[PDB]
Amino acid sequence: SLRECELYVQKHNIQALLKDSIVQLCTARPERPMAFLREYFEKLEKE
Amino acid sequence: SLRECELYVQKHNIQALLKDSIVQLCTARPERPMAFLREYFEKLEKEEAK
Amino acid sequence: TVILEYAHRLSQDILCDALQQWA
Repeated sequence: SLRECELYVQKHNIQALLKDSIVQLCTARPERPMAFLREYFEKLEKE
Repeated sequence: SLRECELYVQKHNIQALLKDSIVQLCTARPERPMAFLREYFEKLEKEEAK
Repeated sequence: TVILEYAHRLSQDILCDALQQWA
């Protein structure tokens, strides 16, 4: 459901979460972006 | 440089990657989206290596 | 298709956001 989706994104601040991961991604420009993002959400998910 | 970033994002198709992430988030609506994203990117890494 | 179009537009918006924040 579309409205279910927008509400989820709003409530969990998904736009902010992903924008900050991209900011970190453009700082590092890693050889393996999916490994980098995995470790980033791992870090976030420990802080 | 915004330009170094823009080129990196284009070559790795990062817009498609974020788009797919959002679809998965909207399908799953996980209790812990950071844990879910970690597991999703790990899954994609494994598939890519397969 | 509604969810796919929403994800596509959000993805574009987040990227613009991020790119005009690293500069």
